[PDB]
Amino acid sequence: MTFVALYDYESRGETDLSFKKGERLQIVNNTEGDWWLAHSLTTGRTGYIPSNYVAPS
Amino acid sequence: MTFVALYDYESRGETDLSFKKGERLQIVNNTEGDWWLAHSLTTGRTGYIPSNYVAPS
Repeated sequence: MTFVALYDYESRGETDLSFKKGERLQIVNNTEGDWWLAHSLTTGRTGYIPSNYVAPS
Repeated sequence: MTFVALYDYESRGETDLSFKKGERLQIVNNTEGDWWLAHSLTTGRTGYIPSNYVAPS
């Protein structure tokens, strides 16, 4: 649904959205789902992941 | 907590994590929070946003 920006955010990459405080933002339905910052116990690498790609142990 | 990868994912950017099916992933506590794909009604731009930066209308 509709949300409002509480703070300014400047994009740090290619896919993230820059926005100013007060902007009206609308959540897009995405197949990937919410993105989580995750650490791999298998490889030791760390980064953002799509939540729909994983499941609890 | 601990999660397992259901599918392979190849990183498309600089900050996302590549992982193979079966890897054990651990969610990192992040100040930014979950990242959502959002569309701005103010600017018309669209991209990923940190959920902790916004609030419901």
